[PDB]
Amino acid sequence: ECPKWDGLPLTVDVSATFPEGAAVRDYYSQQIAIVKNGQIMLQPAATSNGLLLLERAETDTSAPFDWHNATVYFVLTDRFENGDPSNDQSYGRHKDGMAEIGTFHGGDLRGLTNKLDYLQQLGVNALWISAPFEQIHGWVGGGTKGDFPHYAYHGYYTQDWTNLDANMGNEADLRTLVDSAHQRGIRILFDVVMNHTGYATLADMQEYQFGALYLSGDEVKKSLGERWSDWKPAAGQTWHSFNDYINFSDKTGWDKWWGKNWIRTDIGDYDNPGFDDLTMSLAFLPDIKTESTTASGLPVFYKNKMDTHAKAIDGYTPRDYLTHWLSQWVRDYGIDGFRVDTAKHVELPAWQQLKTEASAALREWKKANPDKALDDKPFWMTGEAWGHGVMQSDYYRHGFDAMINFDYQEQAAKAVDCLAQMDTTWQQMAEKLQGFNVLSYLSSHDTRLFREGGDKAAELLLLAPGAVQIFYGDESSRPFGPTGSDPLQGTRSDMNWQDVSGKSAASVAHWQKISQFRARHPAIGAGKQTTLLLKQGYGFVREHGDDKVLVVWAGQQ
Ligand SMILES: [Ca+2]
Ligand SMILES: [Ca+2]
Repeated sequence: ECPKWDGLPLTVDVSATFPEGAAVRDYYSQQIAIVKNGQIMLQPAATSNGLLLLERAETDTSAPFDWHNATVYFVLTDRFENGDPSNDQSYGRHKDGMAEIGTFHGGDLRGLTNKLDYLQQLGVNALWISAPFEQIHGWVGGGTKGDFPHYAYHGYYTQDWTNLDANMGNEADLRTLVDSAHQRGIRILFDVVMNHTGYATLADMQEYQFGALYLSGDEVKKSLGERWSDWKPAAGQTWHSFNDYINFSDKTGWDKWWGKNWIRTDIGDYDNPGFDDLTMSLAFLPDIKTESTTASGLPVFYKNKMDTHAKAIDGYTPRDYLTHWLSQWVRDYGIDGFRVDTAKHVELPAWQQLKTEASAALREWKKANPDKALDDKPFWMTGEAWGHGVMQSDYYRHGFDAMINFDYQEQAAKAVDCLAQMDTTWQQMAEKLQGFNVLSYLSSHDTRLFREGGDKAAELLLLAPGAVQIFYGDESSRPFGPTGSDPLQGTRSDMNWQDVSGKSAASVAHWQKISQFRARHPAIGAGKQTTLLLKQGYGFVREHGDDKVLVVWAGQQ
């Protein structure tokens, strides 16, 4: 079934697609062929995996930006590039000195800035960065076995949506990142959370005077230290054992935290979690009362956090606060979009509200900044709803321009040793997505890293219809990292920069060529597909607007 290949030049019927005598470039090898009998004959480049990325040779620059063609690069900032090591251990955070599974390694906004020319060479149109908001300051026990201290190095444990986390940089650093990204054609997505707050941690309890301990008076100082967060497991204990100093029952102490009006939780005297998706608690993270219709005031512990930018606003609910707070980042910096976490676990009119206010914020920034706005496009919003597929679901009606597509990973794993197998999926996706966008990927921070087939991953991904998501280090086969007893941890390992210019430089160049080809033809991500019948191999035509491409794979070997 799967096509085999001579290893010798390759003859193609371009008779339907390209005029006669016209010049056709193979973007990969750069060879230009003139059509003779409705035919061209090209030898694919050695590093090509049998591909010919046939474009009209008149094309000479990247196509205007379209979300339906977008190449989104998703980075965990702390794990990417350390531009500033003076901010690596903010708020008393330490490294663990034992594998660093869950510590802040130090990646920050200035380093990510440094790396923008690299990213545009990779054909990246959108930069999805992990939430830069101020996280919980300390750590919880990591893995099922208390194997390591787990901090908020990934941005999902937000504590104050109005501040930057000091590990990330300051306001000047964010603005420099966003404006350098825009000057290079790269839009900025923030990763965003409204379902939950971060965990309670020893560092935060000590710093903002909330919660409660079993220890009293001098026992606190005798067992915990001057800095409670600095605790280490004793003999036979694990990193979960610090819980046994914390009294999670105590009403008075735990009411001085977020507040009964803000969250549901087993802790203290708070409304307890529910059993449906909206009101349940994931991984014992407290669920925010997004549906509450009653004015809540600030989180109670903000009384003790003098450096917050949050201000009480008459009649606002928790939802109102979150959507105002999120929107200010857009209004002040011109963020282009949000990727929304745990979207199944918050009611849909809350996301719609978030989208309403974020769009007004982006419009308002672009009007204030006509020199910095690349264009007039509205705010964009994508969402992680677990296991969503290629369907225009209810999410589309409530503010989501595109959902993350979980079904592509397995579809691409099937076609590792035969690009041709993607055809079915590629036909359906090209058809279906004439009416809506999705975001597809190979590697995820909460699934696995796609490392089969080496750099074949490139064409498995970048040829997808719809917007695609390069998980950072896909281009360089970034290894799965230390993980301990949390199976997902190794997916968040350091970018392998040494490999980028050494052992993996060929993989990166392969990715570069295929991704530039995509950036150069909106037909790839948005066109309709006709699959060709050829004498040797697999191939297809994509066509959208006035843009046609022909993509041919020779065969195995
Ligand atoms: Ca740093
Ligand atoms: Ca919820």
